[PDB]
Amino acid sequence: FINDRGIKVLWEEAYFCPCLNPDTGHPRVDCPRCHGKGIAYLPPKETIM
Amino acid sequence: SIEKKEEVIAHNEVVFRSLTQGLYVKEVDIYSDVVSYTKDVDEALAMPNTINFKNSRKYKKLIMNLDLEPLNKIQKVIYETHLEGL
Amino acid sequence: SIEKKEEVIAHNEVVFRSLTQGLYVKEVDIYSDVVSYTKDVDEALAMPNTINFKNSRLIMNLDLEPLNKIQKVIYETHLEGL
Amino acid sequence: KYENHTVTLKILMTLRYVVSDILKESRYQYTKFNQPKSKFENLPQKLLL
Amino acid sequence: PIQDAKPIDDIVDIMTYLKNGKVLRVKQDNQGDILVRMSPGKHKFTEVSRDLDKESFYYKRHWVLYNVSVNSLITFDVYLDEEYSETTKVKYPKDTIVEYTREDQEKDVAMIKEILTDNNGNYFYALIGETMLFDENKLNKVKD
Amino acid sequence: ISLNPIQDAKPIDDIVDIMTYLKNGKVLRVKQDNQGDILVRMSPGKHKFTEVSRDLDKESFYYKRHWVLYNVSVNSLITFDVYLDEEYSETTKVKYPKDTIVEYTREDQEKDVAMIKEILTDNNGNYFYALIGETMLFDENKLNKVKD
Amino acid sequence: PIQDAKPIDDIVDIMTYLKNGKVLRVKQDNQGDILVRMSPGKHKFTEVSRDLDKESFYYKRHWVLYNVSVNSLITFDVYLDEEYSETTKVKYPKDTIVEYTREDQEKDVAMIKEILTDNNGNYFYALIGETMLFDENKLNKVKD
Ligand SMILES: [Zn+2]
Repeated sequence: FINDRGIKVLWEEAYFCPCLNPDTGHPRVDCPRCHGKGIAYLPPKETIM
Repeated sequence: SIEKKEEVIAHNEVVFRSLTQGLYVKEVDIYSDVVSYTKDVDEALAMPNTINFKNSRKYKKLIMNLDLEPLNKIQKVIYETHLEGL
Repeated sequence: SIEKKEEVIAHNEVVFRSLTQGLYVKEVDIYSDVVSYTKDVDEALAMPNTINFKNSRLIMNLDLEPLNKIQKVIYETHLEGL
Repeated sequence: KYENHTVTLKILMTLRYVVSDILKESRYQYTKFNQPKSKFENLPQKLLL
Repeated sequence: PIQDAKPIDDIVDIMTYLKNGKVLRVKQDNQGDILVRMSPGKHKFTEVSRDLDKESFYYKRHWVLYNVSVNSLITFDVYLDEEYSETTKVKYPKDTIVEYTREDQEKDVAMIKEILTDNNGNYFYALIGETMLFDENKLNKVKD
Repeated sequence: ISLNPIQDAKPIDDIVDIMTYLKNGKVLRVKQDNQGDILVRMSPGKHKFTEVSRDLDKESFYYKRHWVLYNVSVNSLITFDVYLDEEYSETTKVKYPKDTIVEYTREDQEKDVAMIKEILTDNNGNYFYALIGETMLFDENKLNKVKD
Repeated sequence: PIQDAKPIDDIVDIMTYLKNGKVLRVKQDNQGDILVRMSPGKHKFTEVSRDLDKESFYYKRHWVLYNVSVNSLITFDVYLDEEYSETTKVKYPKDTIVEYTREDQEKDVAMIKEILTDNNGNYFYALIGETMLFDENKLNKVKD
């Protein structure tokens, strides 16, 4: 039923990037893992939703 | 020996001259017909003609007038660098 | 045509260029010997081209081509007929 | 004749709307029945004007 | 005589001129005149502009896409823009309905198709379904 | 022992010829990417306008094609490949049409690339392909089409 | 000649190299090149890295898990990363479609498979389904 009604979508989990500055507790402006956002992401997974 | 040349436009407006009188317009009435004339480019009536102001409406009845000769006035500054050896 | 024109000379100065690299002088040491070079013609280290300055110190370095530099800025207006 | 007068009118004008927000934007369906292959189609949006 | 109008008859010619890229001018009934064009570059598509006046240092034509229909082209009058004359200064234009008295002093309605003039500006009209000329005074405009 | 060559339907590329056929009144057939495959005709008689129909078949005595007015667009003709009805037909829906470039297996166990230049079918319906650089004809199962 | 490419044919060898732990380099179509690896330690699982450049004091490769499919490995080109040369400077790479004239001055399409060069940099190409060499000028790139 879920596969029948859903739409194909890519799913990637989230995790805090190591680039977070230990003292201010806030991230670097530009690094490959996260492009300014304070959160990184894992490799995509395919799913229907 | 000219080394670098740059050209810059300060102003770009339209000035109207009367073919017969040879004067420039300075003022117009409610109907946009001429109220006054002046023989001075610096004091003449002007329509802005930078890129954003093209295709205006305020002076349609003026432009169509055959006695008037529109003129495109442009003011420029150019910078020329030189080298003259030792 | 031209309705009004005037030419004014903003600056007259002497600029230093290396004879080997061809790079102009950007920064110098305590005795005006070069420490940095730059390719820029205009950012190059420059000094007024006046006789008094010469007597007040070209003098210092050998890989040195002391060049003169002049700037012309021109104000002009046109009435382009139809 | 009406140089110095107050004129009052009743008028009819054509109806006009602009989009302020989009509500229930995208609705989807993988239509497959009686098709050579699966197809994606966008169902009606709802607009708040 | 005056040659202010040079209407195109065949749409094939219109398309040929469009392939050449020359701008067109298409008339409308109780509506603004329009210009039409073929886009340059890789993708070829029809463009339109509501700007009629000539390109100038103070006036630049604005072009946009549109899904023009051949039905308008095949029906409405079409001209080369640069060759078009804005107006022909006569009392009754062509295709204008007038009432005239025939040769036997009997009155009939007609529409006008002619452009003739002397060198002073005196104009004459020849009516559809008629041969001889009719003056500005003889003809009478037929009210809608 | 085979049927004569069968021709592919040539898409008309230039607008001028398409209008010329349309002015003469010869029927066109347009494929729309989104909606459908349609016929286009300019109306008979003096009342001239463009007409569209979806009755995609030869005008049989028992199959009357029906027309309705539509404001066909120039851009529609340009972007969408168009055919003449007299050619586009079920008579040939060949998998690899003429001028198609394919990869074919050679006798030396090497896969070379060649273009189809002639097409004919045997009485059993198998399509024989003539390829550039080759003399004999080739079979559909032997071939491979490389896309992109 | 030049040996810039040493493609692996058998996946069994690829797995064997993976068991040895050497990094791989897998090509993609209209997409970024990727590196693949087997994880060390107790648990053995495939890892990937989007970092192509060599490990350095200023550059460290980033590895993460992934459920790689054998279908990509068996189909796509694979190389040992350290042995790979970034490019071979020729006009038409291998497996590039070109149009050439055959010996009887008849024109045919072909794809390229050869790498030969003198010591000056002059390159020659041998076409699939062909034997003799073809120059950079003789071949013509076939547009998509
Ligand atoms: Zn980060």
